Amino acid sequence: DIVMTQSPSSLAVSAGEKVTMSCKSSQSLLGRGDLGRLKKNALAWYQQKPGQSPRLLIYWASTRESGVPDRFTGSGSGTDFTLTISSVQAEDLAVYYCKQSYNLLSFGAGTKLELKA
Amino acid sequence: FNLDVDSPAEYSGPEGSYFGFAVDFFVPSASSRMFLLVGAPKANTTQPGIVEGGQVLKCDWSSTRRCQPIEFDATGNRDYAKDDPLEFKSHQWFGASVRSKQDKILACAPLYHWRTEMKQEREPVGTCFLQDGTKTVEYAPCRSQDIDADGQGFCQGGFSIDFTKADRVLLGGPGSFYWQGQLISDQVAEIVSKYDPNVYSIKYNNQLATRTAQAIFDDSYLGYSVAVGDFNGDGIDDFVSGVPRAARTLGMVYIYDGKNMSSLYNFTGEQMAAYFGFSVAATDINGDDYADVFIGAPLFMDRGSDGKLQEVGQVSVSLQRASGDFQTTKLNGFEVFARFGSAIAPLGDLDQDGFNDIAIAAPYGGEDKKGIVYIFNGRSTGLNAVPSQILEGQWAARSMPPSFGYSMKGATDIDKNGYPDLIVGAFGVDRAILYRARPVITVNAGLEVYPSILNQDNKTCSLPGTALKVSCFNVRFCLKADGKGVLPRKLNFQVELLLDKLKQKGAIRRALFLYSRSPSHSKNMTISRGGLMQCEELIAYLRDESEFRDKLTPITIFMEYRLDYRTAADTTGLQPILNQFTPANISRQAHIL
Amino acid sequence: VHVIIPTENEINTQVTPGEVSIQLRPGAEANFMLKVHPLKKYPVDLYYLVDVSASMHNNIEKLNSVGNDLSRKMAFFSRDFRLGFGSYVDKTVSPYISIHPERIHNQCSDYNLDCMPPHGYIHVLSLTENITEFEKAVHRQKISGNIDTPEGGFDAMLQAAVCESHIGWRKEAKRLLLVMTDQTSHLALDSKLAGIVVPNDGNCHLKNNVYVKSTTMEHPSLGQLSEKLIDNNINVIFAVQGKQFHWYKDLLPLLPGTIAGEIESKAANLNNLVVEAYQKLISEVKVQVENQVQGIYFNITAICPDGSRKPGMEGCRNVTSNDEVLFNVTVTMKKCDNYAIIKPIGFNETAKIHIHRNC
Amino acid sequence: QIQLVQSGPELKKPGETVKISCKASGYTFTDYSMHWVKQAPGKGLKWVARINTETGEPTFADDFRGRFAVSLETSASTAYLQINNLKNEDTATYFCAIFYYGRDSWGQGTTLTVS
Ligand SMILES: *[C@@H]1O[C@H](CO)[C@@H](O[C@@H]2O[C@H](CO)[C@@H](O[C@@H]3O[C@H](CO[C@H]4O[C@H](CO)[C@@H](O)[C@H](O)[C@@H]4O)[C@@H](O)[C@H](O[C@H]4O[C@H](CO)[C@@H](O)[C@H](O)[C@@H]4O[C@H]4O[C@H](CO)[C@@H](O)[C@H](O)[C@@H]4O)[C@@H]3O)[C@H](O)[C@H]2NC(C)=O)[C@H](O)[C@H]1NC(C)=O
Ligand SMILES: *[C@@H]1O[C@H](CO)[C@@H](O[C@@H]2O[C@H](CO)[C@@H](O)[C@H](O)[C@H]2NC(C)=O)[C@H](O)[C@H]1NC(C)=O
Ligand SMILES: *[C@@H]1O[C@H](CO)[C@@H](O[C@@H]2O[C@H](CO)[C@@H](O)[C@H](O)[C@H]2NC(C)=O)[C@H](O)[C@H]1NC(C)=O
Ligand SMILES: *[C@@H]1O[C@H](CO)[C@@H](O[C@@H]2O[C@H](CO)[C@@H](O)[C@H](O)[C@H]2NC(C)=O)[C@H](O)[C@H]1NC(C)=O
Ligand SMILES: *[C@@H]1O[C@H](CO)[C@@H](O[C@@H]2O[C@H](CO)[C@@H](O)[C@H](O)[C@H]2NC(C)=O)[C@H](O)[C@H]1NC(C)=O
Ligand SMILES: *[C@@H]1O[C@H](CO)[C@@H](O)[C@H](O)[C@H]1NC(C)=O
Ligand SMILES: *[C@@H]1O[C@H](CO)[C@@H](O)[C@H](O)[C@H]1NC(C)=O
Ligand SMILES: *[C@@H]1O[C@H](CO)[C@@H](O)[C@H](O)[C@H]1NC(C)=O
Ligand SMILES: [Ca+2]
Ligand SMILES: [Ca+2]
Ligand SMILES: [Ca+2]
Ligand SMILES: [Ca+2]
Ligand SMILES: [Ca+2]
Ligand SMILES: [Mg+2]
Repeated sequence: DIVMTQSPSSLAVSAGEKVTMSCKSSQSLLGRGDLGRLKKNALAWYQQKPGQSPRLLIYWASTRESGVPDRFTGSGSGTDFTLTISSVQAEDLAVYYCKQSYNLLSFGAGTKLELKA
Repeated sequence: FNLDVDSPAEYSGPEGSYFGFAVDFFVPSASSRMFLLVGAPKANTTQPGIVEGGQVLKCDWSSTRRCQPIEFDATGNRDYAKDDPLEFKSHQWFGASVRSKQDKILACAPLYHWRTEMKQEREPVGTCFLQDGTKTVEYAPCRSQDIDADGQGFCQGGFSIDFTKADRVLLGGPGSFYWQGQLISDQVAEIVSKYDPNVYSIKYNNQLATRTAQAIFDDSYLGYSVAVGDFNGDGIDDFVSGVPRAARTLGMVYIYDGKNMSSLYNFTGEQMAAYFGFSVAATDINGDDYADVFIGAPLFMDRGSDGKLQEVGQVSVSLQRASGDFQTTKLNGFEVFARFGSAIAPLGDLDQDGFNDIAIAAPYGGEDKKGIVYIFNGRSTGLNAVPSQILEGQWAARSMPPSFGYSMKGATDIDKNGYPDLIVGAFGVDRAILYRARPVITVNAGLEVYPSILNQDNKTCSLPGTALKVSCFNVRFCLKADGKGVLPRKLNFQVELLLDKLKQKGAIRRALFLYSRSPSHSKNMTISRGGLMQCEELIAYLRDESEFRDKLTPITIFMEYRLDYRTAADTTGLQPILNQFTPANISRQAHIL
Repeated sequence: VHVIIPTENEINTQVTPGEVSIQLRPGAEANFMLKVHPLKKYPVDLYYLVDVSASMHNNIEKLNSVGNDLSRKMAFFSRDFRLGFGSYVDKTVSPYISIHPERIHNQCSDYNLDCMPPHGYIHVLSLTENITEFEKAVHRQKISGNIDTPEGGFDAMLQAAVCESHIGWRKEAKRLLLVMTDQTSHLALDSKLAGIVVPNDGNCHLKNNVYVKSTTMEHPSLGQLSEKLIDNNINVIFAVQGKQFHWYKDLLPLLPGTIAGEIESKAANLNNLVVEAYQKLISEVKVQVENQVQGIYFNITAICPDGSRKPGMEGCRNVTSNDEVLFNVTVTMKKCDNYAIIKPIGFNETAKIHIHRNC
Repeated sequence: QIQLVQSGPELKKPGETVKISCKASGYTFTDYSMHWVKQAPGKGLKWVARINTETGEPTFADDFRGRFAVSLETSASTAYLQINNLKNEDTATYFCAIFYYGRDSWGQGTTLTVS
């Protein structure tokens, strides 16, 4: 059972800005795969709009899911991962969750984006 | 040419054990008798709970032909915690690789797995058992805290082993660091002294090893095959290591300094997927006091006249020169898909000609893919590319080719005759076959004509019966012979002398021996080896000017000799052979005036 | 000494004469011209042999766009286009895979995605005219994994090429074997590490579409691989995404009849690779002779439409429709002691020559 | 197109048992596990359990034990989450999902309220 810490829980953004949020883990999420040194990170990001089921954006902390706009970039390694949204849109006002799958599956707290006014 | 392949000693093990997979010799400093070491990696042991654990057997030679297991390990799997096994010896392939230095026997199990302390898993780390004196210890240089694929967890230490004349053991562990491979070498004294059966991870102080590098070297399998010899003139045997997938699977052979592991040489193959470096060996093959390098590449494809690729197998040979440079030549195999070069086994100076000789296997060649072993003699110019003797497997495949020649070891004299012998495995049929070298006889064969100047006018002696005068000349010949090892003092030779035989049958022969009026004579000769030349003289004469085709021709005086091969044997029935690099057919010319 | 060219009804459309009979005496030579004339609008059998180890996940998902789009493009190069499908990973033995009871259950450390059990080679879809079945075979394909990066590509290829009755290769077709990967393959002697020292016999070993000798027999050599691919008239196309492409490219000289190209990092050219590879293969015409006749030697030179000459297996390039390539075949006898086969590589038709000796 | 169809809202009393279903379509149901995730009304997501339809064997989170059971009805490509002895803290939306990276899916969620 791996603990995920996600922050900040309340993120102020404005359309066109670069928006960042982070997730940290109690242990390394890096496992052994089909590549020698290029190990995959067992971490994915989801976007959940109010009243909706969540959608997958990023998996293995890098690769984007088909249909995901090229402004959602995930990166990181070990125990420290981030998500950056380039030119954030007013349509990206959703709660973002990070989920680890190194062993027992679990989710982070959730980061809510709201517009600056 | 002198190996006795007519009466070899045949040994066998349990069906399916792959008996004969790996072979070596056991020669204690003071046993007065030698044993063979024959591995059987899939043998069913008596150990409590181990299936196909593998074993090594000590085989006798004098008297009967029987093999018995060596108790390197007489227990089962040790526990780490209650109901939690530490190690998995099942299918460990113990006996897959065996080497011995006089009394010291090193036998490895490359597929041995263990859990590591941190968490449960099954890592193929590999272990070896080293026996000396009356004590046996476990050696496992990769069974440490550097675990997983980026460590030594997948090392398979003991995959390929050899010994250093400095009393060190060289272990190739091709799986280290994502299969980059690692060489680890340590001292026998450290391995035996620093041993504690309650310790899984043991540190040694005089250990040398290679190191991990960039990902571009992944999947190279360094330490796939190892060998030793002096390649820098420091008096210290260095480390030769095959790396079959190196350099974009061209394959490479590396030579590391045996004192500090600094790299000395890099041999690179030319053809992709020829698997250059499959098997490596080193020996002085030309009498230059420098170790020479022999590298197999069993999958090499040789292009024909239309560019068609024939998979035959290739062996690269290079001589070491004093300047530090190598002189490289190439030897190709003879049969398609036989995988020539799969095993290089120096024989030492098997034919006692002053140069070391080498046996090169081609395990899937010959009729029914029984397997072939080619013996190539040495010489001052390097290995002779032309084989002098060819050995073949004597068993049919039962489920797989006998793979005769898969593993071989030479340069050990078992029958004590001065001529080193050769053990060849054929594991596909669970057999091992020992060939012994025959003594070699070099013969000094003289032939002279007195006078060489002969004619129809100079009548000098009379014939028997009717005293007709003829032109006479004497033909002399003589023989001396010896060997370098144990040979019968009395050699039995057959010699035949012919006069003017070098012409079309039906033609008149001009020169006859006067005692019988015949152009031919043979004699039974007994010659003491190392003694005086035994000579004989016959008087020959020319036909007179009434019985001829011509008057002025050359006269060929021809001498042929051979061994009896009935009384020519030692106490075990081993017969000597005449040196096959010398003629036993010689001649002289006399001239008619 | 003579050459007999049969005037009997021929049973070949591309290679003629498909039968030649000659009479030799020691020191004699004889020759003839062999015609090779490629067809347009072939029946084409395309089999997808896909690497399904974990790193291929992001390329496999793009095969779902291949069925209908490729079928449309091939409409201008072929008359009857069929698709098939299968997959491979590696030999299911230590050290290539984990053998721990808990890890083998999931076959990966990723607990989000369900990895399928590892396997050597599995046939999934027989070659068929049904495009929908191809897309479905791909759509439900799960990803697997292993520990070692190199894959059992050559082993899977041999089975795909040899097991004709299971794959459904047509004789009346251009047989294309497409190998999709990003990593290099294992070699015949690599298997020693797993304790496999038993040679690959080159036979077919499928049961319920599953290769069952994968854990007892070693990988095939390149020599064995090219022999079987040519013998079964299969044109191999390699599609490689990584830098490993160059590894495959430089093995092409060792694998006659084989072509290779690159997969883009976005895998946006999967269909373009197949179509372009097909178009290049159809324009390359070369022959080889299988000569089992002792004492007899062959010397074959390609005579090209542009006036050039290319000896042996070099063949001619840029061959089109209504375009013949002539092969000059000379047979020379060195000694007295059967038949030989001369065939274009990658073609279904061959010419058999019977060589008699009057001694 | 992969779809997941869940049952509608449930109004339960304390101590009662609720069976929350999820019907799968558009794919080979028996080849993928199905995951259940709890979304408390105003909190983030918490993973509850997975059922591997290949074998029928469930796995649960360390916290979500005892009161939670998961079972299958493969004959209709569906799965059930059964929550026993419902407590007020069990009020949440329960989602079923497929987590294969290249073929995921979430259902609409079932709303469960406990008196
Ligand atoms: C036979 O052929 C073999 C090759 O198959 C050849 O051995 C190789 O030698 C080269 C050096 O020539 C090794 O490459 C590196 O060498 C440096 C030595 O430092 C000097 O040279 C570098 C330039 O390469 C200069 O910049 C430097 O100032 C010095 O002059 C080592 O320091 C390298 O070590 C790296 O790997 C270590 C792993 O433990 C790391 O700890 C270390 O920090 C280095 O990592 C680097 O790369 C990382 C990315 O992968 C990066 O993150 C790090 O920050 C850092 O930049 C390295 O050894 C090469 O590895 C050798 N290969 C093998 C297989 O041994 C033999 O010499 C040749 N023999 C003969 C007789 O011809
Ligand atoms: C070593 O012993 C094992 C165990 O008996 C042998 O393997 C068995 O072979 C029988 C057929 O004769 C099978 O029915 C069993 O299922 C096999 N068991 C296992 C665990 O594989 C094995 O052949 C023996 N090997 C040798 C060299 O004697
Ligand atoms: C090509 O394959 C598809 C897929 O199997 C066939 O379409 C199916 O037809 C059956 C009836 O036999 C229906 O029950 C399925 O629901 C259909 N599936 C789909 C996805 O439409 C199609 O009939 C086949 N066509 C030919 C000519 O063989
Ligand atoms: C080699 O392939 C060609 C092309 O598929 C075959 O030629 C066709 O054979 C079918 C069946 O008899 C005919 O209906 C077609 O009209 C033929 N095509 C042409 C262009 O004539 C040929 O028969 C195959 N030959 C062998 C020996 O397999
Ligand atoms: C095929 O090759 C033969 C030679 O093997 C060619 O015939 C020779 O032609 C040259 C003139 O260029 C003569 O000097 C030789 O004496 C001929 N030899 C024989 C055996 O006839 C033949 O022309 C070639 N055919 C084609 C189409 O190129
Ligand atoms: C190894 O020893 C030799 C002795 O001749 C020396 O020249 C070389 O520099 C040494 N290498 C290292 C790495 O110490
Ligand atoms: C084939 O013919 C060419 C052209 O005369 C010649 O150069 C080549 O050596 C010949 N090859 C053989 C194998 O006879
Ligand atoms: C040769 O091939 C090229 C394509 O690479 C093509 O454009 C050209 O027309 C061809 N030439 C002939 C004579 O067919
Ligand atoms: Ca040295
Ligand atoms: Ca030398
Ligand atoms: Ca010699
Ligand atoms: Ca001897
Ligand atoms: Ca692999
Ligand atoms: Mg892979």
